[PDB]
Amino acid sequence: APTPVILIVEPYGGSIRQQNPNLPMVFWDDAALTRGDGIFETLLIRDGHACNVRRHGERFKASAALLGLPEPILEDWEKATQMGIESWYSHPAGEASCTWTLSRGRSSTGLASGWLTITPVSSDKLAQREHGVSVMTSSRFDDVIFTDGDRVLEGATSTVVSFKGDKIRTPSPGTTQAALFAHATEKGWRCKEKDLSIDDLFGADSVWLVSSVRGPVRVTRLDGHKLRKPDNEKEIKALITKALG
Amino acid sequence: APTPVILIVEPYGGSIRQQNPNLPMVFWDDAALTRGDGIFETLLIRDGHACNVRRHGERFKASAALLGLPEPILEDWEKATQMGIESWYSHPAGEASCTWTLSRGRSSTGLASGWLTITPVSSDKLAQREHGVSVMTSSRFDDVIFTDGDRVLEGATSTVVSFKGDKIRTPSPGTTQAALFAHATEKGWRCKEKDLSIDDLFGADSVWLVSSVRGPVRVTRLDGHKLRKPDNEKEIKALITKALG
Repeated sequence: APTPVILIVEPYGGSIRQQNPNLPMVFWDDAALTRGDGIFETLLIRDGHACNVRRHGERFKASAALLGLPEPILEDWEKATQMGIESWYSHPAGEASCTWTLSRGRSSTGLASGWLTITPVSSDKLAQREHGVSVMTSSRFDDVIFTDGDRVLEGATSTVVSFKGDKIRTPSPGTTQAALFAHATEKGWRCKEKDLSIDDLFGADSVWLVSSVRGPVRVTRLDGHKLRKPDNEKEIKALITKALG
Repeated sequence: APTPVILIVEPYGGSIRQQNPNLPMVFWDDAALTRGDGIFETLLIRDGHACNVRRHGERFKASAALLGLPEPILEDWEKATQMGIESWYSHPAGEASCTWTLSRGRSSTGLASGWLTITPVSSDKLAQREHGVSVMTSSRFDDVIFTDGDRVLEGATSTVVSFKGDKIRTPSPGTTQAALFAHATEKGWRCKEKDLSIDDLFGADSVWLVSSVRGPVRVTRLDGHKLRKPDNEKEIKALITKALG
């Protein structure tokens, strides 16, 4: 069992400190504990770097602006992430999950609280990369695809992606879609958002759930029935993994 | 500025420990920090006791059952609260606010996290007890009364209570309404839930916002206009304060 790496990221250009995972870290009056404002952003770590860091950085800033939190200084968050990555791989280490957390902070100090955690990618996610997910359709083993009757919305914590020939389609609503469409378009794929239906999913060459850390997982079941197997499955798995890298 | 009193309440009949408010308390992998399940219940402290503790206890258990959290052992929570109260008044002291927090706990241990905090009733709440609240009507200085057109729903963090003669009325949907109706009925008041309208509020003798800690506050403004002043205002303030005591 690998040891998690935890770093405290002080706001307003403050210190970056290592946190012992076996000691407490958050105070009683932190907004994170008192139903106050907090945001998070989760990134994949592979081979000495944080993946798709610029898009994750932009989204973390947008989340902070929405809640009226102090604007995160991305240079500090990215520097702390890299220090955490170097500590993680200096031991002894495979892919990791990095979550950035920012809260409004302690009510007694008025300073935001920020930290990141680096942990191994779960065995559940690695197995699903190789074997797939059983999906459940629901109004607005082991995921949920939200629907509005026949219309497809999104995965529980992921983006639905369908493939048909050289066409890539996603439902009309993220960091996943932007990275996938930018890389897939460069490779000749024809990408577009569409008002997807359940029939479109049953008629597609393949249906996938895609997210930053779990990466691409094939949808083998949607309430039932075997969703076929494409001749280009290996190529698609490599395409999406590279796009999110 | 009084020192907060914090106690850790271990689940499954574990230890009750004092927490230093100036030292960290919560670990990185607690459900309270990782968007996991947590509940809270807030109680008023006055003259050596927790007010309306049985009803707060019942609600805390109902909240835990809803989220599938381990059933709180109320004897342990009430004993820890009393220890906290005794520490609070042994110094060095007026009314206090006590919040019970229960989370699913650390993912690495599988044991729920529980703690309580005792802090002074805020000066904002004490001033509003004496001077009132300016209310805003909104769809589903300084509060919000939710509405559905002309229908009255509830306060932002309180119960709307109207008075007209010997009649007490609340909107049809809590610990506040049950304590108020039980005590007011014993004193001859005629209590009922009703599909209240904005017109009912403008036509009432008085309109109040009532909650466990702030207690009864008069509604002097609802988007505008002076909401009169009853001859029995002193009596009503005493009635509701006693009901919630």
